[PDB]
Parts: sequence; structure tokens; C-alpha cells
Amino acid sequence: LALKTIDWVAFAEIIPQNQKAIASSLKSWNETLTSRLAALPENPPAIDWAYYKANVAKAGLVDDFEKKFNALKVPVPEDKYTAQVDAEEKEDVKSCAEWVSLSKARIVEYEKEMEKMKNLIPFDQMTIEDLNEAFPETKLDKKKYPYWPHQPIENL
Amino acid sequence: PPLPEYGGKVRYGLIPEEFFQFLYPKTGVTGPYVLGTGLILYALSKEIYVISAETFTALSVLGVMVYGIKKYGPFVADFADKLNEQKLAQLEEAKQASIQHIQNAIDTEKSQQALVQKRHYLFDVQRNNIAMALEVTYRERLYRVYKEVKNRLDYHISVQNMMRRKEQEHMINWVEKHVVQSTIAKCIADLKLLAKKA
Amino acid sequence: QKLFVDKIREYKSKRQTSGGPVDASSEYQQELERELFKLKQMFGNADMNTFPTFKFEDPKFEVIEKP
Repeated sequence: LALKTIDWVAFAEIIPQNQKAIASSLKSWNETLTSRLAALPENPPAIDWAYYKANVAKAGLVDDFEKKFNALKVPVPEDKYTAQVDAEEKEDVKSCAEWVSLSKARIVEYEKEMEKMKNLIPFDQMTIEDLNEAFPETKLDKKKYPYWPHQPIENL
Repeated sequence: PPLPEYGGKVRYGLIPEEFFQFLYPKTGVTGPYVLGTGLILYALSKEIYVISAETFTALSVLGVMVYGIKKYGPFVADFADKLNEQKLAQLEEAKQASIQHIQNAIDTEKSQQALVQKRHYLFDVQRNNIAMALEVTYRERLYRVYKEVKNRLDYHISVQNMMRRKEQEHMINWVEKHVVQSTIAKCIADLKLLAKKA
Repeated sequence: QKLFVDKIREYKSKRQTSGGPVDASSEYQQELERELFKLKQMFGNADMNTFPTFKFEDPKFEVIEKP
């Protein structure tokens, strides 16, 4: 009975909006099973036979009732359900690690690009081609507007 | 390549200071002006500069030009300087804005990585519920079997008890009703005890 | 001793019950069947003089993995 303590807002953040209902049902069943494990102890109080040896005046029936009980093999239910969610967790950790590697690629790209923007030439020593290769948004569309000023006159 | 800061230090808008310095060592500080006076007077006296209507056209244009620069030169200088400062500030702010955009993007990505690292709670919750359900069913089974066996044993004890009860009640009322079915000795003994009443 | 004669003679008459399950009742069964019916039926319905055989169910479970 070694349980995994859980955050509930953290549990909320990792649930896609197409299975919020299942998350809430898991939550309600977690709470219900906590409650029901609270209100019942672990092992029944096995009543002493003394009050049942000296006051059942019937012929040896108590003794077979107690023999059938001391030799009772009550069935402990086995899991049959945790291994497959462990397999699903393995698959999910695979997906998560590959997406993480992609995000680390994007992050290293962003850090290279931010070093590029961080090390620009001072703007008073900058040609126009240096600006057009720094912020390429600032390049005249010499394709659509081939004649001077290479932009709409209202833009000027 | 950065531009210099200052120009070439002309004097009267016509003559650079290099000339006055160049004539300093040999004719002092008054050499250039003496030379200018001499050249003007030689041009005048010998009809190299013919005074005509163009003298006064030139005087009027030169007066308008000197007055123009002196009065609206500060304004034009400050206008050019403000144009450059505004373009510089706009470019710097665009730079800082792009820096901030990509820094925010990096932060967003690291936050997504934090979330994806937090992912595992779904499976530990499901595993919790499986273990707890199996334990609940086990304990329900043990209470059911205990309570059933005890209920049978207590039914035995209860049937025994109420059989004994009905039987003893019938016993006592039989023995009372049956001694009624059964004496001068007690006749005298009553008076004996009445005398013993004292 | 009226009631002492009662007590002792009558307890002796009672102990004379070798062949008597209920000491010369001749009755008291017509209601004892009702009493035992009531008692057993309010304790249970099956035969409560034999050991109970145990059927056990198992918990349900669903498709929980990411669809």
C-alpha cells in the first residue's frame, strides 16, 4: 500500500481539453477510494472462539465452522491492469523526450539568433545592406515595385 | 565607418583656419587680413573688379544669404539632429523589441518543457486508483466473510437463548400453576407467628 | 412452608424430564414454529445450519490509456 502522493493543479495542467472529463472522473474516484479506505480497517477482528465454544450447545458444528474458516483461502485479486498503463507510460515518456529534444533544438537556435541581434554594429556605422540583413523586414520590394522609390508613395 | 564629429573650421564661411595658421609663423595673426586688404585694393584700383549693377545685386544676395544662415541655421541644424536622433531611437527600440520577443519565446519553450516534465502524474494517479481499488475489494471480501461466519454463529446463540427463554417462562408458570393443584399445621402456625409478631 | 414446598417439589418435578424435552408441555410448539420462523427469516433466508459458500466479484475497468 505504497501510494504516489499527487498534486491536483499539476494534474490539471497536463490534461488535453479532449479528456478533461476523464481527469475529473479520476479525481472523483481517487477521493472516493481514499474515503472508503479510511472508513474500514485493514484486517477483520477474528473473534475468539471462547464465546463460541462455551455457548453453542450444538453438536460440533462450531468446530467445523471454525475449521472451514481457519483453512479458508480468500482470493487476493491480482492487478491485470497496472502493467499496461506502465507500458503506456513508457510510450509517453518516449514521445515526451523526443518533443523535448525538438524544443532544445529550437532553444539553441533562438540563443544563436539572440546572440546575433545582441551583437549588432552600432546603428550610426551601419550600411543599408547591414540593416536589410539584420531586420530583413526592412528590404525594399524591388520585385513588385521595380521603379523608384520602390514602395507606395503614401508609405514615404 | 563612423563619421567624424567636426568639419574643417572655416572662417567667415569662406576661408579655412588652416590658412590663418599657415600664415601665422611668418606674418603673425594679421598676415591674412593684410593680404586680403591688399588683394581687394589691388583688384579695385586696377579695374579687375568693375563696380557695376552686379556689385549691388551681389551685395543684396550676400546680405540675404548671411541673414538667412544666421537666423535659420540653428533651426535647420536642430532639425537635422532631431531627425537623426529619432531614426536612431526608433531603430534601437526595434532592436530591443526583437530581443524581448525572442527572450519571451525561449522562456515559453522552457515552460513547455517544465509541463512535459510534469506529465507523469496522470499515470501515477491511475496506478494509485488501481492499487486502492484492489485493496478496497480485498478488505470488503474479508469483512464479508468474517461477518457472515459470525452471523451464523450468533444465530445459533440467539436461537439457543430464545428457546431457553420461552422454556424457562413456561417452566416457572407451570410450576406455580401446578403447586396450586396441591393443612391444620399451617392453621396453627399462622396464629403462632401472629403471637410471635409482638 | 407453602412456597418452599412449591419451589423444591416443583423443581424436582421439573428435573424429572429424562424423556421430556420441554417438561410435559403438550403445547407451546404452535407458537414456537412462528417464533423460529420469524427469528430465522429476519436473520436470513437460506439454510443457516450449514457453511456459506462464497461467490466473489471483481472490479470493473475501462479503456484509460490515451485515446
